[PDB]
Amino acid sequence: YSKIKISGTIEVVTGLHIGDSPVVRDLQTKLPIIPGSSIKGKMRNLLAKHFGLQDDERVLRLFGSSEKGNIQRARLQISDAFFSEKTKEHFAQNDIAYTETKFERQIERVTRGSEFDFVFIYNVDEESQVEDDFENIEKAIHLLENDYLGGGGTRGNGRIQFKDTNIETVVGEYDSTNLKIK
Ligand SMILES: [Ca+2]
Ligand SMILES: [Ca+2]
Ligand SMILES: [Sm+3]
Ligand SMILES: [Sm+3]
Ligand SMILES: [Sm+3]
Ligand SMILES: [Sm+3]
Ligand SMILES: [Sm+3]
Ligand SMILES: [Sm+3]
Repeated sequence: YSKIKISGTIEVVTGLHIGDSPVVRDLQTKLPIIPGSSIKGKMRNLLAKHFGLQDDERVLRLFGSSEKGNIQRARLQISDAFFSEKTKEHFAQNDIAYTETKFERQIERVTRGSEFDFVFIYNVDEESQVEDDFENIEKAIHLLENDYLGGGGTRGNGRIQFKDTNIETVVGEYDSTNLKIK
C-alpha cells in the first residue's frame, strides 16, 4: 500500500492553449494552469492508441476509466500543474510575457519557456507490476512529448517537455530507488 511520488517540470516548447478563447487559469492566483485531466486524458488516449497497434489492462490500471463496465481504479493520480515560482520570478525581472494572443478567431497561448511544476502520485496496488507500470508511464510521457497538448496541435502548437523528474516513496517502504523516467 505504498505511494510513489513523481514530480518535475513541464516546459512549454510552442504556445499552449487549454480552454474569445482564453487559457484555463487557477482561480486563486489567476495564473495559467495545466489541469491534471488535460494531462491524464491525453496520456491515456496516446498510450491506448500505442498498444492498439475492448480495453487494455495496462492503460486501465494506470489511468482508470469513466466508461461503461469499468471497475478498475487508477493507480496514477495526476495533479494540476502550476505556474512555477522560478518562472514567475524570471519572467517578472526580464519583462517577458507568459501569455500572448494571436489570430487563428482570437487565441490566447502560454508562451514558450513557461514552466509548470507537476506531480503524479502512484499507488502500489500490486507490487509485481511497478516496473512495468513505470515503463508504461515513461512511454505515455514520450508519446505526449512527440505529440501535443490542448489545441492547435496540427499547426505545431502545444508542444511540451517533461524534465527534472524525481521519484520518491512518500508513503510506505517500497524501494523506488531503481525507478527512472527518461
Ligand atoms: Ca528516487
Ligand atoms: Ca518515504
Ligand atoms: Sm474504450
Ligand atoms: Sm516483465
Ligand atoms: Sm526504461
Ligand atoms: Sm523528448
Ligand atoms: Sm507522440
Ligand atoms: Sm524529457
